[PDB]
Amino acid sequence: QIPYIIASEACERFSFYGMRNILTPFLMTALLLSIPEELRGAVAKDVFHSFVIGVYFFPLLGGWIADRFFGKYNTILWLSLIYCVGHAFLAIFEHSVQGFYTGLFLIALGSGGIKPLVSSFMGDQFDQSNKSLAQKAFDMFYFTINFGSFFASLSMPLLLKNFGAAVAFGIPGVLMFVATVFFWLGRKRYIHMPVEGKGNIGLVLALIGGVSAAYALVNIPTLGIVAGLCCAMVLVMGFVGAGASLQLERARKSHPDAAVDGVRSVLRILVLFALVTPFWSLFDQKASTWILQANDMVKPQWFEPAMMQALNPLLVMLLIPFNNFVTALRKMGAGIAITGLSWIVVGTIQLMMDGGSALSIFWQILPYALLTFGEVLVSATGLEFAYSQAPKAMKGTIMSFWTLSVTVGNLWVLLANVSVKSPTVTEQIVQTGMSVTAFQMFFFAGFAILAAIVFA
Repeated sequence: QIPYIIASEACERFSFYGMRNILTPFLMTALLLSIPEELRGAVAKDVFHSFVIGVYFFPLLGGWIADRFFGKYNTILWLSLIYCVGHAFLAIFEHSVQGFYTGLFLIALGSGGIKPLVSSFMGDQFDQSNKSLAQKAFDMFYFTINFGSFFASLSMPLLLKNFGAAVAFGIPGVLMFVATVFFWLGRKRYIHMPVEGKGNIGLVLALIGGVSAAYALVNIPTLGIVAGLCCAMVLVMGFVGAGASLQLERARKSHPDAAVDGVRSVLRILVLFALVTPFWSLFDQKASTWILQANDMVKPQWFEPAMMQALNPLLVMLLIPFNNFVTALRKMGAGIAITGLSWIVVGTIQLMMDGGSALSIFWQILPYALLTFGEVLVSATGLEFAYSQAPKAMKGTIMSFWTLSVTVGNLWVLLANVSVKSPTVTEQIVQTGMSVTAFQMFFFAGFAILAAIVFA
C-alpha cells in the first residue's frame, strides 16, 4: 500500500488552487479602506503576491524542521493542522483586517513548508520494488496539479456568486481535514530517512561581507513589512551568489576537490536560473492582473472572471503529444522569449477596453493559451537541468533555489506597484506616453525579453 499519498495530495490542490483563484476577487469584493479600482489593485497584489512569496518562501523553513529538527510524518501532520487552521481562520475571520492576514500567514507556512516534504516522501515509501513504481509517482502527482485547476473553475468561483462568500473560503478548509484523515489512515506505511601574502589576498573577500550587510539596512526606511524582508534576503544571497563565487575560491583551506569542483560549478549555473525569475512574475501573477482585465470586459453571468484563469492549465494535459514532433539549453531559452510576446499581446488589447471593449470570453482565451506553451518549456526543463550541473548528492541547492526563484520573481511584481505608484514625479512621466494600467502591461512584457539577452 502506497496510494494514500495521492489520495491526500488530491485534496491539497483544491485547498491551494481553490484558494489562489478566489484571492484576487475577494480583495475587490471585501475591502473598504481601498479607494478606486486603481487603488483596489495595488492592494490586491500588495497583500496577495506577499502570500505567493510566503508559499514559495516557506519551503526553506519546511525541510529545516523536517531534517534538522522533527521527522517527516510529524512535519506533514503538524503543518496540515496549521494549513487547515489557516483556512479556518479565513472563513471565520472573513471581515477582519488582522484576522484575514493572520490567516494567510498560516497558509503561507502550512502549505509552503509542506510541499518540499510531500514531494521527497513519495519515492521514499518504496525501496524494495524501487523501479517501475518511480514512474507512477511523478505522473500521479502531475495528474493532481491538472485536476486541481479543474475544481477551481467549474465549482469554486460559483461559491461566491450563487453561494455565500464565507463558505467559499470554508470549502478548501473542509478538504484539509480530509488530507489529515488520509494520514491518520496512512499511519501504517511510513518511513523516515534523515604573512604578507595571506594578509593582503584574504582582506579582499571579508570586506564584501560588509558590502552585503549594508543592503539589509536600506530596507528599514522602505517601510516594507514584506518587500523589505524579502529584499534584505535577495540582496544578501545575490552579493554572495556571484560575489562569494571567488571569496571562498581564494580561501580554500583543506576542502574536497573534483566533488566540490563539480558542485561549486552548479552555484554559477544557479545564477542562470535567477534569469528565469520574470516567468514566475507572469505565471503566479496570472492569478491577479489577468483576472483584473476580465472585470472591465463584458462577461456573461456564468463565465465569471475566475473561470478563464482556472481553465488554461488544463491545456497542458493535451500539450504532451504535440511537444514530441516540435536542443535542454534551447528548450529553456524559448520559455523566456514566449512570455515577452504573450504579455504585450494583451498590453494593446487592454487599451481597447478604454475604447471598443468586446467578446471577453474568447478574447482572453487566445492570449492566455500563448503562455501555456512556454509553461511546458520551463516546468519540464527547469527540473531536468539538475542532470547537466552534476551535483548528485548535493540536492539541498537544486530544489531550494530553483523553487526559491518563484519567491524572487514575486518581489519584482511587488516592485511594480511601489516605484510606479508612490512617487509623484515618477507618476507624471509614466502617464505621458501611455496609461497607468498599460505601463505594467508593457514593463513586464519587456522584462521577459531583457532576460533572453543575458541568457546568451
